[PDB]
Amino acid sequence: RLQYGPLAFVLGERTTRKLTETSKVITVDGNICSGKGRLAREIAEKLGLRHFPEAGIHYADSTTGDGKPLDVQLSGNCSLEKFYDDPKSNDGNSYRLQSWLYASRLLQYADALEHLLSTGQGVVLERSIYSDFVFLEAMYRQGFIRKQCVEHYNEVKKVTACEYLPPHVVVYVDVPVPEIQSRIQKKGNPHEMKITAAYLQDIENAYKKTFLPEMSEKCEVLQYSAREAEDAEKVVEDIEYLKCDKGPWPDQDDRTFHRLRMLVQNKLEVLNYTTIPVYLPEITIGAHQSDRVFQKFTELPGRKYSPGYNEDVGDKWIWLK
Amino acid sequence: MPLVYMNIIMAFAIALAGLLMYRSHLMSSLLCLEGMMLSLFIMSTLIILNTHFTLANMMPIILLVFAACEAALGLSLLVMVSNTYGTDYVQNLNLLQC
Amino acid sequence: MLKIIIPTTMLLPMTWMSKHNMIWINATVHSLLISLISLSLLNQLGENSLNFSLTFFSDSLSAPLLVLTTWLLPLMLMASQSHLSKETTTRKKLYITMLILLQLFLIMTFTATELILFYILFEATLVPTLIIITRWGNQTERLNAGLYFLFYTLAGSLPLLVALVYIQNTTGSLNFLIIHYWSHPLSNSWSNIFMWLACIMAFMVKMPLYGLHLWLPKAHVEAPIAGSMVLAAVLLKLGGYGMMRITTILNPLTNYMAYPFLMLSMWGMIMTSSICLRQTDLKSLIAYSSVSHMALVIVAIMIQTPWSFMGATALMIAHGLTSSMLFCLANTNYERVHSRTMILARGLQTLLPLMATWWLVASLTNLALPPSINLIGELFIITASFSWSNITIILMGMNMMITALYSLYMLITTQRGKYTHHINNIKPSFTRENALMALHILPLLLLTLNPKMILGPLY
Amino acid sequence: MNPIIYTTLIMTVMSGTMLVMISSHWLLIWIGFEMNLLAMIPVLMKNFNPRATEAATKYFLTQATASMMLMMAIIINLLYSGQWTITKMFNPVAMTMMTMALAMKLGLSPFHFWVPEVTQGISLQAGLLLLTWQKLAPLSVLCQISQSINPNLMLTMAMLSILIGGWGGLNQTQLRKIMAYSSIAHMGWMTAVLPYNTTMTILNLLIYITMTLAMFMLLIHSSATTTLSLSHTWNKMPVITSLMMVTLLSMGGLPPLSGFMPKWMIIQEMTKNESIIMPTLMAMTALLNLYFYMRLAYSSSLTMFPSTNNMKMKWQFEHTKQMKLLPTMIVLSTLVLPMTPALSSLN
Amino acid sequence: SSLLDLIWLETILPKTTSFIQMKMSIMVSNQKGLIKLYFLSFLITIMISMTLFN
Amino acid sequence: IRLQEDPDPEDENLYEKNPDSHGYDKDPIVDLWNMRVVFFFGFSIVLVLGSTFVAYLPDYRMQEWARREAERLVKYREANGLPLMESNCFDPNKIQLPE
Amino acid sequence: ARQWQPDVEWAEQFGGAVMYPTKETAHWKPPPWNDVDPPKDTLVSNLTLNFGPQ
Amino acid sequence: KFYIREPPHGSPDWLKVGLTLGTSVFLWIYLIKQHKEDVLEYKRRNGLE
Ligand SMILES: CCCCCCCCCCCCCCCCCC(=O)OC[C@H](COP(=O)(O)OCCN)OC(=O)CCCCCCCCCCCCCCCCC
Ligand SMILES: Nc1ncnc2c1ncn2[C@@H]1O[C@H](COP(=O)(O)OP(=O)(O)O)[C@@H](O)[C@H]1O
Repeated sequence: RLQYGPLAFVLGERTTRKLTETSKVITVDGNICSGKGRLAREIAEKLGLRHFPEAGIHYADSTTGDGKPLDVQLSGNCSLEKFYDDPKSNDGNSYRLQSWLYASRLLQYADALEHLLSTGQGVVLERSIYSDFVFLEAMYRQGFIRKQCVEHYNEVKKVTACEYLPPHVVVYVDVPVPEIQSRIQKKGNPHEMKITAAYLQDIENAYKKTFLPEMSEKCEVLQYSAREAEDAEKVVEDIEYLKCDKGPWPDQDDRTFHRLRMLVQNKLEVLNYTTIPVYLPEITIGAHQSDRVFQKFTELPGRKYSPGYNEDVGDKWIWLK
Repeated sequence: MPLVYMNIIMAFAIALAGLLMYRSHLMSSLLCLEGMMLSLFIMSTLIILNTHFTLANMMPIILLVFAACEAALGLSLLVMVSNTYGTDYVQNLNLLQC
Repeated sequence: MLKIIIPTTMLLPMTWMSKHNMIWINATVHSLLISLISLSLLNQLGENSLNFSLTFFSDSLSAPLLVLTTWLLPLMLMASQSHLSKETTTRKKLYITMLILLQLFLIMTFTATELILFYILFEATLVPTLIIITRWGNQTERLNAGLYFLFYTLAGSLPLLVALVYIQNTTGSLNFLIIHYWSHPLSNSWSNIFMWLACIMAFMVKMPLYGLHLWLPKAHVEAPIAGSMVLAAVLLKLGGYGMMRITTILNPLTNYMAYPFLMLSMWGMIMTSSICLRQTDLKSLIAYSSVSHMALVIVAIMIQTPWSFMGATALMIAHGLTSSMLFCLANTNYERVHSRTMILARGLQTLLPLMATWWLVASLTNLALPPSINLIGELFIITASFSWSNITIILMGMNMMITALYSLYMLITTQRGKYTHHINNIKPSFTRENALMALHILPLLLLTLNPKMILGPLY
Repeated sequence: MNPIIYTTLIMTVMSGTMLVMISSHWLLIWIGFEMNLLAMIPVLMKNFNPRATEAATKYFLTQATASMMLMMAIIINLLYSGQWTITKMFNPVAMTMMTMALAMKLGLSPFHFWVPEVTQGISLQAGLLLLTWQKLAPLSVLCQISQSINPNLMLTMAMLSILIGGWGGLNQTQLRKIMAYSSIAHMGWMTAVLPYNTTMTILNLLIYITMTLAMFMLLIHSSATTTLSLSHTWNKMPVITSLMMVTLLSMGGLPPLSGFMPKWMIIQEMTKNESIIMPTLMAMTALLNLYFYMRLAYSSSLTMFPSTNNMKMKWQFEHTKQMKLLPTMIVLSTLVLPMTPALSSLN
Repeated sequence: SSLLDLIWLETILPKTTSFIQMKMSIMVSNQKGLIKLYFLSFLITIMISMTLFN
Repeated sequence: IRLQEDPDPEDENLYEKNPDSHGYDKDPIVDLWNMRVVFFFGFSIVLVLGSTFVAYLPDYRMQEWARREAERLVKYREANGLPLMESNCFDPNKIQLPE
Repeated sequence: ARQWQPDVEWAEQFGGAVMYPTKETAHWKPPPWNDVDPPKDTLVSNLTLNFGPQ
Repeated sequence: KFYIREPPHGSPDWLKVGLTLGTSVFLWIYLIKQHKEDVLEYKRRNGLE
């Protein structure tokens, strides 16, 4: 043992034995600038679950090396502020941002599943890979991205998200678009103040017409308004009194759980199909730029060698490690 | 050699030609594969009984055992192919190319 | 020979362990020291070779080639440090490693005492060269050039391997001394004809022979400066050395089998000189000049007289030095203007005086100008060919005239005339470039002073 | 599939091969073949998908036909001699049946199609085990029965194998199909030298196994199954591409790499027996294998193909699983030419 | 330069050989992956090896 | 565009930062010492020392030995009336021709 | 002023189903990324039976 | 502490280090003893010393 694998499995570590029937995956969803973050915080703290804030850019930075984020040129090469300012850029920033955000959400979902399977403690994600496509549809129907971008996104999403268990609970916070705009104006951030009304309507249409009907068949779906979402006590009470046996989690066994844990503990296999040789001009990076940026990344302080073997960050006994 | 051995060897050759020439069904090929081992069984027992090789009389039984092991393997593969495609046709096994 | 082999295998860890800014200094200094040490091999005997051990031996034919290789390594280092300034430290060290490996393989190739060990080493020299070309070349055609070079050489050399193992099974040994002492005449039969063909064709492709030479322009044009320097200076001499070695056992069949190769070599010498007359690319012009000179060397080896072998060795050394110098000069011009076209840059004599002097000296040596060793070798080959037949003088005279024509045409086009008006980035010549040209040219004149050191064993 | 079931199936495959290699009885050899095939099918079908199912179906059909022909040869040999011991076969018809059956098991031409098809169908681990072990066993049988092999038939099949491997590898782009055609060519070389020196056959087998293990494990490490997927590896782990380049050069037979030693020794041995045309043709035809190795090497290491944007996240993460004996395989497949006279120890 | 070097010396040795190898490779690797077809091929090979090799 | 590619960088001139540049390295000290070691070792050591060493290499080719031997043989043979150049390399008494 | 490196044109040359495409091979398509083909819409066609009236 | 997560190879596995050093030392001393025994047996069999 000493590391999960086939040896640990034949020794007898079993996920079903580890779980305590309170191990649930709960994902909170909503339109832009809703109370989903605070609702997720409340649910995670009341149920004793681990909270996962929405995976923006630099989530991979937060989970690797030191927690501090990296330069945007080295982590993402995309800008949400620039997307708000000039959505129809000529450098493909919109779809670069969308693909990077999908990869980050996939990585966060893998981390959450690994934590749940290795600990048995439930997790509350502020968004999942199953809700990421709504922003893609909003971009596409507004003309920000292209049909080729949509097709590449669909291919990667297929071959990646087909291998993971869906959330137990999907909590959707329904807020009207004018209220969304009023809250955005009150917040006062200029970049999100540049958001148009047609963009916000497309996200709501994608949630209502595709995501909620799709996830209603799998397991339980709970919808709340702003007032209902404000009172998190009733939401946690509703979660605690959910009866469901039609999900894939009951159908899972120890062998399937072993396979899933082996998949999710290996982050490079998680991201394996995120870099497929589909040469969209938006995401494709030339040989010279790739070489220069990779050289810079290796020149980063604790990135040249493996984590235990970086002398400049204060690792000793390297000659015996 | 008597004509009996000639007939048994001819039957084996006919069964071998049947297997190598598919028509539509994979099941018919499995039947041809089972016939080849029947001919091998008959030939081996005819040879052993004629020379009074007493200890070799257990060989045809082992032949039968591994014959039906192969038949079991073929039936399992056939059910998986049928589950995938709807029919046991050999034309559907064309995804991989040389 | 271990006193020369081991310091190269120590150049390897030193290069990989030195600091990021000391790699060029260390490699250059210790390569020069190794060259100085290898100068001691020129003290040869008049009777036999220098038999160091059962594995390595040195002769009057091997010694100058080893000295040329060891002297050529630091010059390649200087040119490489010119054009690889922005490379990463690991890739610089890999480049130096490829150069060091190539030098080690060449040294062991020239000093090998068995034909099979010679084959293994002279085929091992392809890997560093191919990696260098197809990895650090500038243009797109480097991949096709590497493929052409590799497959020409291997298609030539595989029948040589079969013939060598057959000869060992037949006679008992591939040791050069044994096969020289136990040599027997080769009867005129189809089997002997095809054995002769296998060996000779391997080395003729390596030479190259006219009609088997396209890989040479492809590879020399598209390789980096170090690759071009080693390809012309040394790697073309493996074919000549091999032919001067293997023809011990191919007599008397060489008297009858040499006609197609002699006709090909003479006519192709004329043809490649004429091609040089009408070339729009400077590197291609230099490459075809190399083809012409090696065709002359092939003629010398095939006629196979004591006066021709001395000429062959002298011409090989002289061509190595001259072609290396010409490639370096063309590369300096290319680094100025980032193009290989000959008529793009002109007036370089009024913009760069000392480089004009270097161009003049190199072009004068490229044609046979007395008393240079180029002329010594060419004159010996011409005299032996005249004793062979009396129309070879006609062909050689035509070749000399065209050689002078294209050499002086290249000089006049690049240096004389009026400067191109819009080319305003021609900075003054670097001390490094001037020192490189000096180190190319001074040893050639010293060899002219002492010519018995490069005339081979037949002297 | 449960880990215990997988390891017992692997143990059963190895037990079948060992039974083949230790048995002195034809019935026990056939039993070993049957056990190997029976335990090998689920290993192919481990990762369930229609391609794996089709590959396993084709593999089963081919191997079952070969086993039927082999048992027919055994029975025919018993008919004319009454001997069960595996020695020189006493009937030429039985020997021809046995030779064709073992060639079909090995994948020698014209029985080669199933090799690229199955290799493309199955995963990288399954392909590695398939190539290595399933070449290992029938070659042992052939070495035992070598002295009665028809040289004409064996050399014809070997030369066909070399030619077909070269041409198929020329056309292919998928890495698994490239490896399959490489395997076909190497099997051709081994069986070509088989009727003369089983020691040289074993040496070629060992060098081929080492090179194939190194190459397949590098592909598993980089998670590349196509050429373009392998073209992105320079931007994540450039060392793997360098090692793959030197291994590819070794597999092409370039000196002084380890892949030159089997070709050299085989040519020498064949020339000792007054074979010249066959060694020359075999040596010249390997240039096709070298061409598609070089074409694969241009994309991976010697040139830099465009990369994507998520490669930055891949940079941020580190490889977890450690390949066993990968450095040893890489060293043994490139730097063992000076240790050539150990083939006498292998004798 | 044009007629001989760039055209005919290219056509005779390297171009013709490359074209032949490419055509043969296309012929060999252009298979539909049908067990019926290559098992019929196996039958033909068995018949030929039985009859022509004695 | 079809890629996110860097613009082609401008040519870097060593004379701009370092007017007295030898063209070896960007760092002035490393460049100066590279020039010094190259010039010293190459020109001085290799050129001068190797040239004088080659000039004064011992006469191992036996040129002067052969000349002295030929002088002695010519003197002896013309003193005794023998031909200066012997007609045969070997001894016909020791050579046995076929019947 | 910089060394040439492969671009999308070169990569797309190397990214087909096979090298040297023909008509049939161009009709062919590269395999799926994870080797899992999309499932086919086979019809179950359950047996329909009249249970009664006789 | 620099890494947000403890690296798996944070500190040397002293069990593995001790096993590695012990295995190397055992193999070396065994090889020396085997060579000495081989030399003695060769000399005894050939009647040299
Ligand atoms: C006959 C035995 C064959 C090998 C059996 C074991 C194979 C699996 C183990 C090696 C895995 C790959 C190497 C890298 C391991 C990295 C993990 C690590 O830290 O390993 C530490 C380990 C030493 O730990 P320790 O347990 O002490 O090992 C000796 C046994 N007590 O350090 C190592 O393991 C590294 C050194 C391993 C030994 C040298 C490499 C193997 C080859 C031995 C020589 C034979 C060469 C020819 C091989 C083919 C022909 C037999
Ligand atoms: N797939 C996506 N594409 C573009 N922008 C996204 C995507 N996912 C999230 N974002 C941005 O990230 C931010 C998420 O925060 P938000 O949903 O507003 O919650 P909060 O109100 O707590 O900030 C939003 O500004 C949204 O525009």
